[PDB]
Amino acid sequence: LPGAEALIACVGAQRDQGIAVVVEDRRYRPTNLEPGDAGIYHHEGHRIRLTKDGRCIITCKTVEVY
Amino acid sequence: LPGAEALIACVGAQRDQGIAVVVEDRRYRPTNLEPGDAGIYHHEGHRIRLTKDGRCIITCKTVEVYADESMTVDTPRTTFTGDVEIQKGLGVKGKSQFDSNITAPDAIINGKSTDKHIHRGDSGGTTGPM
Amino acid sequence: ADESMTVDTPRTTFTGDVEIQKGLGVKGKSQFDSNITAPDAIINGKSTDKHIHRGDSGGTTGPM
Ligand SMILES: [Fe+3]
Repeated sequence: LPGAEALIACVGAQRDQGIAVVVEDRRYRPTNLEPGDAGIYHHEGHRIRLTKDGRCIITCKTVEVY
Repeated sequence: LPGAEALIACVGAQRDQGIAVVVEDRRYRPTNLEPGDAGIYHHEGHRIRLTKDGRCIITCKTVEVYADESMTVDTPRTTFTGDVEIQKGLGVKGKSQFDSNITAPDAIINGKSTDKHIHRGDSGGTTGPM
Repeated sequence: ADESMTVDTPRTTFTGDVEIQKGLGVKGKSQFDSNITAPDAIINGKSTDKHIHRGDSGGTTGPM
C-alpha cells in the first residue's frame, strides 16, 4: 500500500537505475510471535502461519479452494 | 533462529543505520528440488510447496483451517482416506452410496417414519411395528 | 497430515463427489436428497433387512 518504506539501492552509484529491493510496511506487521515461525500475511489478519509443533494454521475469513 | 547469517547493508556508508535485508539459515534449508519449485517452509519440514505439474502439496502435521463465514472446495472429486467426524448437519443432493452398516435413531423414508411403521396385513388390520 | 485436520467453519460446501474411504460420523440431522444404498440399516438397534413384524393373527410376518 502507499506509505511503505522502501530501501532503494542505486546501481553503479548514479541515482538512476534505482531498484527497490525491500518494501516494508511497519504499520501492518505481525508482532510477538514464537521463536521459529514462517508464514504469509495481509494487511488485515489473514495469516497462513507455520507454528512450532507442526501446526499449519490458516486464519482467514472465507477460504476458497479451486 | 539465532545463528542465521545476515547481509547487513549500511545506508550512506556509515556503519550506522545498518539494515538487514536477508537472513539465511543454511542449516535448515530445503535442498534437491525440481527446476521450477516455489514454496514456504519451517525449520522442521512443514513445506507448502507448489511443484511442476500443478501440484500444491502441503506437507505438515496438524493442519487447522480457521474460517469465519464459509469454505468452498469447488473440486470435481475429493477423497479423504480416513475417518470424518462432521459435528453438525449433513446434506447430499446425489445418490449417496454406503458400503457398510449405517446406524440412526430412525430413518424417515419418503415422510414415513421407520421404527414406527405398521403394514396392512392380509386380514385387514394394522401389522405390529418393528 | 500425520495426526488430524480441523476445519472449524460454520458452513462448508464441496460441489463434487466425495469418496470418504473410512468411517463417517454425523451428530446432526443428516438430510439426503437421493436414494441411499447400504447392506443393512440398523435403526434404533433393530436390524433392517431381517426384521419380522407381528401379524394380525399373532405370528411373525416376513424378513424383508
Ligand atoms: Fe418393514
